[PDB]
Amino acid sequence: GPGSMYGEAVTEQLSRLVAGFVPDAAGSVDPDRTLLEHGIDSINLMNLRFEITERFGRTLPLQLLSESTVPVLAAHLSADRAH
Ligand SMILES: *P(=O)(O)OCC(C)(C)[C@@H](O)C(=O)NCCC(=O)NCCS
Repeated sequence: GPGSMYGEAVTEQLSRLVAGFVPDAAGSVDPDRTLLEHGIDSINLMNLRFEITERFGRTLPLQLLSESTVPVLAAHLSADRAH
């Protein structure tokens, strides 16, 4: 009808989080590359895993985190509604 509500996106919330864990001179994460392509070491993948646990109530293995991109990880987190 005349009223509408757009809502927030999980891909943005994980994107701006992962942009805080890239160890290279990169200023932001590229969505078409993996966390292993950004070169994120196990310590920072475990810090990302803990932040995702606190923010979404979800936990994922380092073997998935290294092989996955930002949209692929966001699709696993977005598998149930929270709003
Ligand atoms: P990364 O997985 O290369 O780990 C580097 C480390 C400095 C944290 C090192 O102490 C280590 O090998 N820890 C064990 C990491 C682990 O068990 N990961 C889960 C399987 S990918």
